[PDB]
Amino acid sequence: DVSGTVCLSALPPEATDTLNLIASDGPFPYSQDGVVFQNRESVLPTQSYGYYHEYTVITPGARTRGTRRIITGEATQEDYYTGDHYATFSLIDQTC
Amino acid sequence: DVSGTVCLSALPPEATDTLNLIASDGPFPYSQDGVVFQNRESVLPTQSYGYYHEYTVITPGARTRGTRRIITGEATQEDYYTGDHYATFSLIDQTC
Repeated sequence: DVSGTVCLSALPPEATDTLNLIASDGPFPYSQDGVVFQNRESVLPTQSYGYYHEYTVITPGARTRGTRRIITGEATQEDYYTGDHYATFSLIDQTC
Repeated sequence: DVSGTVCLSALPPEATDTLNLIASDGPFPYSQDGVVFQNRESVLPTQSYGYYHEYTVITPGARTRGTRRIITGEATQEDYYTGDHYATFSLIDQTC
């Protein structure tokens, strides 16, 4: 289940950076940006393989790619945020 | 992010000195000159560890290394100036 909706203004600033890159189709910072997200634990609605893609939300100060990501679906504005390495997800509302 | 591009002629003259030292591979005035810049805060573009190196830009009259630095990237002509101790950066244009 999606844990609720979250305003874009409420997320770390880097979430806005990632969304802008998704909009332009990069170029992206990490080679893993844009890979298919398999939704193995069925946290997000069940879809055919390939429906979902994942992108890094940079965490300043981290030594790795970290745990923050944006998962996109095929619907318009269907963008989900996870700050906990896919445990929980929120749908992003870009109007607030 | 990078703030914009600045002509070398518009920076303190000590920046010109540091670039000249970088071109000749020293010798450098400070032992910290040439160490890897980790870009821990992700202000500059994400790159592999060792892509960036830091060099002192002398501040006239200072007893310490001060706050001015040039950060080199591995790409041709990729050099960044900071006058505020890595808070903000501008790309150096050596052609003007």
